[PDB]
Amino acid sequence: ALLRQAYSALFRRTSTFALTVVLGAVLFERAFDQGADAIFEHLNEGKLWKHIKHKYEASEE
Amino acid sequence: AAKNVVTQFISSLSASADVLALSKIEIKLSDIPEGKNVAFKWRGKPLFVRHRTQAEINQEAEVDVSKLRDPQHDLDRVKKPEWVILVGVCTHLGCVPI
Amino acid sequence: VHNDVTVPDFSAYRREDVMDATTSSQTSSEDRKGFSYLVTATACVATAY
Amino acid sequence: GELELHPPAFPWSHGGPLSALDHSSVRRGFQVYKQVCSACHSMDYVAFRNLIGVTHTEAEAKALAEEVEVQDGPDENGELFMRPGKISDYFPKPYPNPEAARAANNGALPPDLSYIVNARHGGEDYVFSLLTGYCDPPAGVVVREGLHYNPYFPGQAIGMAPPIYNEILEYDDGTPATMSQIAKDVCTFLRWAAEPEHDQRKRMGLKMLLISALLTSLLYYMKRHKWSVLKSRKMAYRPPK
Amino acid sequence: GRLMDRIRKWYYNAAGFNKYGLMRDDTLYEDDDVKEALKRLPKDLYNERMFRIKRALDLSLKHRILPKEQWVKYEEDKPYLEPYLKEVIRERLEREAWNKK
Amino acid sequence: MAPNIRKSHPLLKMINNSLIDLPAPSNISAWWNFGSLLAVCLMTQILTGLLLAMHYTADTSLAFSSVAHTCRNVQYGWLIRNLHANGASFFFICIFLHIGRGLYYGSYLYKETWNTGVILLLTLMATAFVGYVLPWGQMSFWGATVITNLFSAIPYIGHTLVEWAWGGFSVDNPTLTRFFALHFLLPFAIAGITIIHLTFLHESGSNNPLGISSDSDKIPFHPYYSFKDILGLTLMLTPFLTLALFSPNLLGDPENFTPANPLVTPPHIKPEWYFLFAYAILRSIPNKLGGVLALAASVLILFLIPFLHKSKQRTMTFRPLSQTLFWLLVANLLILTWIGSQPVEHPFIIIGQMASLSYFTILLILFPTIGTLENKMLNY
Amino acid sequence: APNIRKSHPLLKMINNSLIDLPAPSNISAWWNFGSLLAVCLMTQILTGLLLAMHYTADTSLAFSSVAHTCRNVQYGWLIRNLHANGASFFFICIFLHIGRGLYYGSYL
Amino acid sequence: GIHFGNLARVRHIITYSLSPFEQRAIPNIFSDALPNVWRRFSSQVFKVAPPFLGAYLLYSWGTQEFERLKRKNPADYENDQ
Ligand code: HEC
Ligand code: HEM
Ligand code: HEM
Ligand code: HEM
Ligand code: HEM
Ligand SMILES: CC(/C=C/[C@@]1(C)[C@H](C)CCC(=O)[C@@H]1C)=C\Cc1c(O)c(Cl)c(C)c(C=O)c1O
Ligand SMILES: CC(/C=C/[C@@]1(C)[C@H](C)CCC(=O)[C@@H]1C)=C\Cc1c(O)c(Cl)c(C)c(C=O)c1O
Ligand SMILES: CC(/C=C/[C@@]1(C)[C@H](C)CCC(=O)[C@@H]1C)=C\Cc1c(O)c(Cl)c(C)c(C=O)c1O
Ligand SMILES: CCCCCCCCO[C@@H]1O[C@H](CO)[C@@H](O)[C@H](O)[C@H]1O
Ligand code: FES
Repeated sequence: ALLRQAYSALFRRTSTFALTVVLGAVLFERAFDQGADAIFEHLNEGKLWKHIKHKYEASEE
Repeated sequence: AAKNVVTQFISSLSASADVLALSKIEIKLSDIPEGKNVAFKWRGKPLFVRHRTQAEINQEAEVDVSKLRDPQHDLDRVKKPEWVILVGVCTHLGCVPI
Repeated sequence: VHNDVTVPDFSAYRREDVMDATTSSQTSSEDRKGFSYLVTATACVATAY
Repeated sequence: GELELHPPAFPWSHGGPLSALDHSSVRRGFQVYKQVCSACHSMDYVAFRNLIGVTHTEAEAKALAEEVEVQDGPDENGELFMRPGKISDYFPKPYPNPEAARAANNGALPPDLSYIVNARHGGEDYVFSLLTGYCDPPAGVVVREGLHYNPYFPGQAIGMAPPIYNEILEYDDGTPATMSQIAKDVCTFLRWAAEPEHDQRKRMGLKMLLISALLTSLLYYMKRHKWSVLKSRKMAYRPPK
Repeated sequence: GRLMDRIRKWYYNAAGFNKYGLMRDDTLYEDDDVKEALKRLPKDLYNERMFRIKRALDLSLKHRILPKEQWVKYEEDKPYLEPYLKEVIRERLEREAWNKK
Repeated sequence: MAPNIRKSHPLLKMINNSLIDLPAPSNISAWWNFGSLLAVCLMTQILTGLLLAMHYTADTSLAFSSVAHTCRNVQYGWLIRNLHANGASFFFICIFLHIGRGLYYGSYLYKETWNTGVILLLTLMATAFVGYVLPWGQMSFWGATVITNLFSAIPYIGHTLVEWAWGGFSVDNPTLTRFFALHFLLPFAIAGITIIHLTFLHESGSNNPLGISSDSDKIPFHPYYSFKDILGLTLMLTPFLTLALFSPNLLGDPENFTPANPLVTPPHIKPEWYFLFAYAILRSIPNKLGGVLALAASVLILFLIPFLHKSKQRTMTFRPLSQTLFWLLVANLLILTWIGSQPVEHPFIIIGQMASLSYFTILLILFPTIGTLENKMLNY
Repeated sequence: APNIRKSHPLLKMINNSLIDLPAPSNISAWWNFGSLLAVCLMTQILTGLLLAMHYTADTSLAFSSVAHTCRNVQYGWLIRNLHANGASFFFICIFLHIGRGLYYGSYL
Repeated sequence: GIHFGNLARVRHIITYSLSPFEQRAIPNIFSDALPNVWRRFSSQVFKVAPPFLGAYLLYSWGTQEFERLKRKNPADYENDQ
């Protein structure tokens, strides 16, 4: 039972609660960032400079 | 002492000494063709110089000088009936009449 | 007299786990709180971000 | 007297709340401005460095700026002197001051195009319709000499003769330079110019919705959670007898 | 002609304070006279008026009302404060006039 | 002595005695969340404001380009500029609902809390106005010209009062620098008075929807209303950000993208949306002084509300006639705003004078009348 | 009630912190710096604004704006002075205010 | 200062409440919540809506009528030569 496992280990002690929020926020960030950027770039295929880029970037001369 | 110190501070807002009190401006009546109005930068706010056609010079002189907010006849407002000169500033709250 | 006084029925509002008058509410506590505290822990994480 | 034709609504690739600008179309837009409009239109708030990573490579940008002569100084004898452009220079003003700009356009003042799409109702939809909308004046309408008829311009008499015509230039990327193809591109540019953030501003807007969604929820629960105590509350009036 | 009656009874149901179980008098805004009047209410009439109110507030926090059955009825509304208040306002006008003399 | 260090400490006893142990009616509706939102705006405005002030340059020959630079160059400057400008709008939206609530629920019976409120409103207005002038665009200028010109309607000391205002004999640099000074300053005076607003409040306590004493049922501000306000925050914040991030200029006039021209007044010159309704009234009275007076009164009339209360009940919850009149009034303002955004031509001109006449009657004559009437229908 | 000096939420403050305030009957002149310090603050702030209304925060214009503020702004020169010297008298005063505290153990 | 203890005089009122951890956050969403959301909507929509719907018309009218006055009336140039 995670709810109990979590409560007992993370949420009970107001000090471990904080460590969870920090440790969590860190993970949440790194992932939420990729995901969104990934969703955004996909929604705009071939329009961003990230895409066009290869045509002039060390390709000529 | 008080009155005097306020006197000073309060006039610290008035116009400085560098703010002028300048001259005039010449304009060739050959740049302003008949049937047109033109704007010249002058003494801060706009300045109009209008070459009126007689098609207009009639309307302006044919009106109830008694039914005017400010009663004046087109004749004693301008000298040459073809050239009306005025300060382009609405008398209400200062915008420039189109 | 205070003998005729009784606590009305909160079944209309009780959580599923503490609805039965004959089961130790104590077993499901750890969860009931873990869930509510998890919502708060997240809000904190979402805001922290 | 106070009649006007309003432009329609074209489906720009960057119209969507989540749609970025087509950086390919902006690179072209730039070319159009650089080889056609920059002849009378200034773009004081954009600079060669701004093109870097958006539409051009650092090499390109730098060379693009060295193609221009820039006044600098003073030197050791307090003398001004020409020099080649640096990526840190702003796009070149085609006239030293409005007075002279009018002086070579029949007294007409070609506005700086930096913030244009936001200074005119219709934005790119307007600018476009106006570029492609030149035509003959209808029965009864006489256009003053030196002016041109455009129904899309307020007053219908515009001081800019139609700037673009088929093949007037050549997109070095191999895109058929038809007239609307150009207009369409240069307008896409005038947007990027009036607000470079555009793309990032929308990527953020995305992140904002997700977190906003998630968070409003979490807190709605927490608010209900606490309040329950009061929501379920029951009271009775038992006066003594 | 039962017009005024017809109207009053209409306005009464229109107001809707009865949906909370409040008497027309439980809604009076507490200015100076009303405050005095209330202090002159007999213990029980005051304790009932209190519950009615504490109950209406609880309804309002919950965003509910009483089940149609329990709604006060235009003719069963006891104007429990009306007579006290009128005396308070009459005692007051006397003072006011007497101090100008 | 005092056991906890929450009730004794000369400071925490304040954070605690005015937002944590504060007695709040248990039934205040969402219409009471605007107080905090207004408060939050103030802090957000002030913050984003400073950030901007650190890149602005109060000088005609440099104002416009400084703001432009602030956006195109300053990291995240563009975002800060947006937030500051759109906060100004959400600030006004919030303040308008904050007021309506007061009006509809007779909170104005709390005279001092109310009067300081009105003072707040006027101050926020003056602030938002001069802010709007700093970027020195076309509206910026012509706005500066018309509003300072308003004193010109005051006989004698009038034409002079305009001289200070400008610092010269026509809007120019001095006006722009003493405006930046003024803008920088006022917000704080706002924050200051806000403290008093809230202090007078505290003497009595909050009002509540039914308008009957809630002493029989108070609750600690925290966690009841602190949580409720956090939520109320994340709600206003969503469209504020949806707006500022997805459609930046939706709410704002575009004339301000054109550097001020002392010689040309744009033909489509309107004020920022939140002032339209007044602009509408000003354009009604076809006389210099009348229009000015009507304008002044269009806001100053708020000071009279407390005195035009005839109902024997406090709120409109149980007053169906006042309600209709109240909502008829709202739609009434909603119209003036539309009118303010249209040219001075028929049918507008006539519709205009109407809505204005309508505005002042619903407030000075109707309300107090229907109020008395209602008292009789209850048999009072 | 009774007096409107002790009840009013505001005047009860002007009165309760500077008019009915309990003061030792033997405080010396070394106690007058509190108010002088206060007075400075208001004077500094006031003269400051007056100046901010003519200053221009920009390298290519800061120096000449102050210079203009003096030579052109009516009484600008006086205001500039007062502001600059107030900065000094403010420090003088704050220094004596501190010593006093040190010498009389007010730091307790 | 402190207002918890002075407020008012109350007698004979019992109130029972349950911890938040024993009950549901948003209970009876269907049987209770929505029914009242509707209950409320109904009672109020006729005091509010009317005047808005009213101003709406006046908006649509004055708008379309300002447009009509832009168009030309043939009867002006049906005599011209
Ligand atoms: C010969 C100089 C010249 C060239 C080349 C030119 N324009 Fe212009 N443009 C003008 C003039 C002159 C005006 C001013 C018209 C007026 O106000 O009478 C103008 C105005 C404009 C306006 C709208 C002004 C308004 O008031 O709405 C836009 C938009 C514009 N030009 C875009 C362009 C674009 C895009 C191109 C390049 C594809 C271009 N112009 C090339 C001269 C030119
Ligand atoms: C800087 C502007 C303002 C801020 C930040 C502000 C803040 C507050 C706060 C936080 C509250 C308490 C919570 C609430 O009931 O909303 C409040 C209450 C109140 N404010 Fe304001 N206010 C502002 C402007 C005004 C204005 C313009 C008015 C008057 C037209 C006003 C009238 C009131 C009144 C009457 C109360 C008591 C509300 C009640 O009956 O519960 N306020 N204000
Ligand atoms: C009462 C809170 C505030 C309000 C209502 C407010 C409002 C405004 C408005 C309406 C503008 C014009 C925005 C635009 O459309 O460009 C503005 C701009 C500005 N404000 Fe404020 N402001 C507030 C506080 C502050 C403060 C205290 C500062 C700085 C400490 C500040 C500094 C500025 C600056 C520098 C600008 C001009 C440049 C720009 O527009 O980005 N503001 N303000
Ligand atoms: C903005 C700066 C300051 C202002 C305007 C200010 C003002 C005041 C005022 C008005 C008083 C009451 C009258 C008096 O006894 O002088 C006071 C008292 C006092 N101040 Fe300051 N003060 C300032 C800075 C300081 C500093 C820098 C210190 C500490 C290093 C200090 C220490 C004290 C103490 C200890 C008292 C109690 C004096 C006593 O024992 O009677 N003050 N201050
Ligand atoms: C804590 C009180 C204040 C102190 C200690 C103070 C001190 C100073 C100092 C040392 C200078 C340089 C003076 C010089 O030219 O030698 C100065 C200048 C200036 N201060 Fe302040 N100031 C205060 C408040 C203010 C405020 C709040 C404003 C305006 C609202 C202001 C505006 C200025 C300006 C514009 C200058 C620069 C131009 C000049 O020197 O005249 N000051 N201030
Ligand atoms: C400004 C504010 C709350 C602000 C914050 C900042 C808290 C201090 C901490 C958590 C938050 O984020 C709130 C928005 C509340 C204003 C405020 C008041 O002053 C008072 Cl007297 C009352 C009765 C209410 C009732 O709702 C209120 O909202
Ligand atoms: C709405 C209004 C004035 C409002 C004030 C003057 C209140 C009457 C008092 C408190 C204030 O400070 C407001 C700014 C004036 C109308 C008004 C404007 O606002 C603006 Cl920006 C402009 C450009 C015009 C042009 O004609 C205008 O007529
Ligand atoms: C700042 C000030 C007084 C200021 C003025 C401004 C009065 C408000 C009105 C008349 C004046 O001119 C004073 C200088 C007093 C400071 C001040 C204090 O705060 C306190 Cl707690 C004490 C005990 C003293 C004792 O002497 C004191 O002087
Ligand atoms: C309450 C709503 C909060 C929304 C938080 C979203 C944080 C914005 O995130 C931003 O995204 C950009 C592009 O992905 C990055 O370049 C920025 O560095 C990053 O801060
Ligand atoms: S009509 Fe008001 S300034 Fe001209």
